[PDB]
Amino acid sequence: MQIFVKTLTGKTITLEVEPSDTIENVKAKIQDKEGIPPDQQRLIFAGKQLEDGRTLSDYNIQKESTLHLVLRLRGG
Amino acid sequence: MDVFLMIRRHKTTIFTDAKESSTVFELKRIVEGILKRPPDEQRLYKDDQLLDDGKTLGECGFTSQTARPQAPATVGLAFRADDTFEALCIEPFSSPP
Amino acid sequence: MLRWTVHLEGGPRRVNHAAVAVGHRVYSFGGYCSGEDYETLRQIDVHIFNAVSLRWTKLPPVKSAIRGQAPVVPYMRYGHSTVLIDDTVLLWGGRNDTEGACNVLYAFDVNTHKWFTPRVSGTVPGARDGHSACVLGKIMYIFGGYEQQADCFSNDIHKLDTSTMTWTLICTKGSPARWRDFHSATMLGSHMYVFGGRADRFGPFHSNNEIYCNRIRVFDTRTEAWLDCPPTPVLPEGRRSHSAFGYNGELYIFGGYNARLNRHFHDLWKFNPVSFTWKKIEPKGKGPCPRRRQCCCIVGDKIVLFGGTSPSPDLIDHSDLHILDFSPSLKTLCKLAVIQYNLDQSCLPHDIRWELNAMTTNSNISRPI
Amino acid sequence: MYVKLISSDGHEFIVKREHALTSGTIKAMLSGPGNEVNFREIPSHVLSKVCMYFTYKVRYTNSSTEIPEFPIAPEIALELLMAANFLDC
Repeated sequence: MQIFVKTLTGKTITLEVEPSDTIENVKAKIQDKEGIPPDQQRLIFAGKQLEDGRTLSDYNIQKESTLHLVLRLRGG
Repeated sequence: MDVFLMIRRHKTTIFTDAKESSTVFELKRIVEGILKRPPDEQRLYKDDQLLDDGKTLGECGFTSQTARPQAPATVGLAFRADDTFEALCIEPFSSPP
Repeated sequence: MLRWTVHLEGGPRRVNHAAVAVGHRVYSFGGYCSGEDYETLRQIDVHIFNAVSLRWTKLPPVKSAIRGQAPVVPYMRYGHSTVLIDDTVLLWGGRNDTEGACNVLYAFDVNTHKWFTPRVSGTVPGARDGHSACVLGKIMYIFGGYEQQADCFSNDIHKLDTSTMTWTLICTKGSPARWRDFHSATMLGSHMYVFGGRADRFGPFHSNNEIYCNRIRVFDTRTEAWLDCPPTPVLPEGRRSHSAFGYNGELYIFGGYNARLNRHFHDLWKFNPVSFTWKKIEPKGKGPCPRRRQCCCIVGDKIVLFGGTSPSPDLIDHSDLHILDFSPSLKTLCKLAVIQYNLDQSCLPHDIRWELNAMTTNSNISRPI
Repeated sequence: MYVKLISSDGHEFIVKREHALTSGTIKAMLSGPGNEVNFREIPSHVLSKVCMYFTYKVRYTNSSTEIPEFPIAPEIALELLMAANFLDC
């Protein structure tokens, strides 16, 4: 599965994942691609916050979906 | 609405303000309070144009947009000498090097 | 009329710091900076800008008072607040990347530069960052921010009565300002004016419905009520991480960031609480570039504005400082002209030459990256 | 109501006392022990500009409407700076 992760500003990151992969795995892959530590990442789909324990298939996230990424505002 | 002025005679310069709607005569009464000569002994000028007592400053051409506090408009002043009036004479300011 | 009269470099390179003016000296605490360490054990920082000599200095590290006992000093953090009451700075909230947010109250004596943690009672507000803080007499008012433990935006007001060091969660009347962070709150008389900030359009949780507030909200500290206020036909664009300050009875807001527009600001807006109206103001001179989460502090008729972050010509952190002078003297205007026209200064008297030097010499806290 | 400020070259500038109090130095002189002030080191082309600054400062204090700046030409900037420092305005 190919999924997309977009911050509110507009940067888009394409990730290669399986529906079995957990949200912790997705944040880890985002850290590999963008260098953002997982504890500074908040992932949202369909207006709900995605918990690290569950996987992508648990949240009905299929191929070509976009997740919304919220980041810690260290610079306000 | 307000005009900012320099009233100038010889080596005298009065800084004052007045309304566009105020009269030349009212301006002469300000001069009288400061320089102790009555309005009938004064002539006021916009450049070489002698101004009439009953005209407003606006009617004389003074406008708020061209008589700003940081760039006031000049009104020339001449006093009656004995039976006639002195020539309008304004001494220039000094010069930078 | 109002003018940007000083632009200096070489200061602390910080965004999301907090600062207060103590007389003619601005005290700046902590803040974030890219590439620098916010994980390991580090003391918070204090830099002092002297608004007369126009010089930055930095205080040395806090030492242990007694053997074994750790130095008493907040850990390095960003997103905290600082307010001044008499000789005491009260520092509260904020976070780093490791220990998260903290809710221990810290007090810093502006004359001895000693830190302490006064014993507090009452309902201590949850740890958070991006809250606002302001004071009326001996009372500090905390509003909003993002709570770390509850993991949500706040719209509570907690007051700290410093006479007894007692926290109280205020049971307010009226409709509270929407849960938000990185807003401002400013006291004009007895009323607290809350402007801007990031929020969610439906409630207190992130839900991918992020909005930027621009409807000013007013809290009366006397009745402890949120007021219903008249419409403002003109108003600034919504934004977070602007600076707000109260000057001569009116509220001013500078700069900030709107993520819906992806826009940084360097505008200046004035709110007159009596007519309850907004007006955009254009200072003379070249301002700071559009930026967010700078700090602004009032010194007399001047605003000291410094730090912040902005997009790089991908963000840069600012080490510069700007002075906005609400009432420039002729001496200030002439100094600017002498500088602008590159005139020979060597025949000026030494007192004026010292002033010209002060406004044209960078400090050495930082160097270009 | 009005005071007289005399330049080094003998020009007499008559300005409102309240406007002249923009200068700390003139304010102190008008309340000296035991009117008019004579400035032996400020020439008329400089002192006239100073008086314009007085008018401007008083008119536009606590003003938020867009207004022109106070213009300072290069040829006068050093002298005007020296006068402003001496006059504390």
